[PDB]
Amino acid sequence: ENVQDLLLLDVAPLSLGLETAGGVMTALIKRNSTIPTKQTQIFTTYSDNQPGVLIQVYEGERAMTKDNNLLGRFELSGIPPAPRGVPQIEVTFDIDANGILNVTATDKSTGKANKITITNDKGRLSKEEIERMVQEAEKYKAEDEVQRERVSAKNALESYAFNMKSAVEDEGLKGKISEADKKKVLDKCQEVISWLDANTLAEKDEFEHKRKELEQVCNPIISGLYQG
Amino acid sequence: NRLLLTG
Repeated sequence: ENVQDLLLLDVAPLSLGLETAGGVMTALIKRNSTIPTKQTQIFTTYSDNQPGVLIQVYEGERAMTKDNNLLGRFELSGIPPAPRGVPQIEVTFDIDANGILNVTATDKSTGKANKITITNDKGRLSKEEIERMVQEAEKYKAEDEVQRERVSAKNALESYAFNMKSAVEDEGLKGKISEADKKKVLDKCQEVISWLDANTLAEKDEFEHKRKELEQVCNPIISGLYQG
Repeated sequence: NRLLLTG
């Protein structure tokens, strides 16, 4: 009933996903997942007032999209002007029984959507090519994880700076934070942002050190809002 | 967490 399906259901020979900020391969369907299947994940915008998102569909097991196979691209436009992290974009990867992939992106504000259809692996890749991709991925796992963690740390630092700035500029925190503390926060945030813009190829420990620097300024101030 | 998409 449920174990006899293990032999009857076909599987996805390669992980399928899309490019997220930093050139990261974000998989929505993992290699060896049974098909037909549907996986959904919600994403947001990278920059302030971003008018749309570029959905870049990749296949492969490596951490960075440049080291995987590009399947296609489409844009979802019409996003209302909003700060980074505000719009919610629902992305769905759907594989039918014939291995055909439909990738859909939907704006949660309007339900506005766009999509792309991609043929199965059998008509694009040889078993040799697929196995090769898997092999190469296994061979370079540690390196790939280093890269992934690097980008993760960068995104975390940038998001933290933007969120701190947003927090202290929010009208809700007017009078909760002193103007002086607000100035401390904003100054440190601007310094961190300049650093980020000037150091695109920085490593994990550098990003982390910088985030800790920002935290040294911000944490006692935010913590003070919640004191007994 | 929310992951980010460029335009």
